[PDB]
Amino acid sequence: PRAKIVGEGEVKPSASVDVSAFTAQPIKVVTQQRVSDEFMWADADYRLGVLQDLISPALGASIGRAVDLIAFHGIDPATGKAASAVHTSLNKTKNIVDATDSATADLVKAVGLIAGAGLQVPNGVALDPAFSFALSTEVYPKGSPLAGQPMYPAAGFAGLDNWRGLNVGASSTVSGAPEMSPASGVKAIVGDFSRVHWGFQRNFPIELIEYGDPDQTGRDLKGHNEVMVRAEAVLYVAIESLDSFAVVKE
Amino acid sequence: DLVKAVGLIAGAGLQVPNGVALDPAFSFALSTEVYPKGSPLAGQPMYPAAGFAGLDNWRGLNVGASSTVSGAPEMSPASGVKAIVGDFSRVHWGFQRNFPIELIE
Amino acid sequence: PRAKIVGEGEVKPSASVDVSAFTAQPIKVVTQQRVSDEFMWADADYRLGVLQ
Amino acid sequence: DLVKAVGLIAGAGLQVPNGVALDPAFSFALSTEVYPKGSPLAGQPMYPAAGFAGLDNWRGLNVGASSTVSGAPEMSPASGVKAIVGDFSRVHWGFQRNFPIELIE
Repeated sequence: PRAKIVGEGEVKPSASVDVSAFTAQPIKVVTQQRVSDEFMWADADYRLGVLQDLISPALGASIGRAVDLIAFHGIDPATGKAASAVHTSLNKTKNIVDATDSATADLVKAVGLIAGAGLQVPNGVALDPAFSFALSTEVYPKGSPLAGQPMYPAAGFAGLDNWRGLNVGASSTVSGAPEMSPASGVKAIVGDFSRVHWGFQRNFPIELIEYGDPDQTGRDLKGHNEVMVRAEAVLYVAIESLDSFAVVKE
Repeated sequence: DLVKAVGLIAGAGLQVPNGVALDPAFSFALSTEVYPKGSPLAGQPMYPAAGFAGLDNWRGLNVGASSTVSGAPEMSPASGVKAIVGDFSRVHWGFQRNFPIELIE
Repeated sequence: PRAKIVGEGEVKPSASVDVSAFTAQPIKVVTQQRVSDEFMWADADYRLGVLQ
Repeated sequence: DLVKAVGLIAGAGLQVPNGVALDPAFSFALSTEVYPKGSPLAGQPMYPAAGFAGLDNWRGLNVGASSTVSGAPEMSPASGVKAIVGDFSRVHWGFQRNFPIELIE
């Protein structure tokens, strides 16, 4: 609020309070794979261990990717269009930084768009694997003093566990390379990730269906001798603001 | 630009200023500035002590970073002032009487 | 696989798997040396381990 | 300019320099660069500068900053001088008689 200069006789006025309430609706996500029994006996007696060692973590991760895809772009991962009843996503913000040849120089601008407004200094960085690789092996420019040497010594062609203060995680869910069709040219989102509240209201394990018609394509699961492997979860994504997030766009 | 500013004050004597005040953006740009080329350590952080956080003191001068030196929300057009340097021992201020939060019913 | 947002009463769809395979044929490799028996005697006479 | 200045006196291999007179507007013009970890003299001021506290010595030379060297409010168009480097053992100054403060009634 803004105070006002008042004389001995003048009137002491009032101000208005600015309040903004945000709401997030719970969304359930499903992931189904239609396997045949002829395969099921095969992985059993041929000894390959396909379901427990290969297929299950694919769905268990298919949820984790769904969360990020909701938080960053607000799309239903399957269709890859624009998910309804999600309203806002992390990408759609006013703070944009033009991608430069120097990654380290372009990230420090992104954190600048947040720390320069008066917000709490960012503590989280999420970047695409390509830009994540460019950041790790970013050797000093030519002509500079410590040229040729790596800006980060313990990189070694591997993603950084920690940056200059901030916590860094790298995944392909930032650009959404396979999910989205034109692929939003986002290299990295940077910000205070305490401004985003997310959670699993209901997280089920891996369900194995032997009956009925879960895919709803007519084909039943005992008329075609096929099993169903499904993974369902209930999650929510709320964002307190958007002026506390910067985006590096190509 | 800041050294130019202190140069204008120290140029005509008047004692070297001891106080600085910066706009948040200018403060960040100061905390993360790097030596310009044509110098050793070009590419290295000029103030490695503070990362992404405003300085406590700058080259013997006390610094403070608030959005008031620009007056971004209060002023209708943001005054061009980004930073102000001077001998803040001159400025005399004070609360003659301060009241706690009052509830009028 | 890609998850899918569904509502109360909305159809829960399915995805697929993209498998593949590779093959390798076993190859037989040999190498032979022709050593006269007159040489193996000198190999043990002058005690120069040429064959050992 | 400072290095070329000390190079002008110490260049012929004659007259070893000592003692440097600086101006407040020129003390800030100097970079606050510091030697890295790799080389010796690590964590030591590379130049007189102005940000460092209690710096009276630099590369074996004495350092003192005053507004007098520039010309101060004393001069009107300013002498333009920023720094003076040379063996100050060649200067013999002195007070032949120093009187205290006196009140003429």
